[PDB]
Amino acid sequence: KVFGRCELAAAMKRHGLDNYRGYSLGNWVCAAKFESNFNTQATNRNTDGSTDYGILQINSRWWCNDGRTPGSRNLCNIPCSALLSSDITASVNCAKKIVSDGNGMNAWVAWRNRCKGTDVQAWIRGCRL
Ligand SMILES: [Cl-]
Ligand code: NA
Repeated sequence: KVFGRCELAAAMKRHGLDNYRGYSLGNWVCAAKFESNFNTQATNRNTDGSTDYGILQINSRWWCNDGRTPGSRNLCNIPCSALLSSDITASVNCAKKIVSDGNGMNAWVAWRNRCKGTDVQAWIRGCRL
């Protein structure tokens, strides 16, 4: 599924991401835009052989099992394919674990480089929430 901007904002709000660990909704929408272009089916392979999955590009090295990343962890206890669903629940629940592990949203490279320190409220402007 390719989400619209306000559609995704509303979905993330319903799932409890607004101000989660102090990160306003606009941060999450900005991260999803630059990680996946709002596409739940996005995948990208990394140099170390791991793969990133879904709307928030969650990495198989640590967070999910895809059966082809040797010696990796599965800290969200899910198959990586669950992260590609049109239902974003699994992605949101795993993201809550990631953002709580000490490094906040710096775990997402696109957030650090393209969202952090910008007017992220612009990403939810005009939306009926
Ligand atoms: Cl933080
Ligand atoms: Na893994």
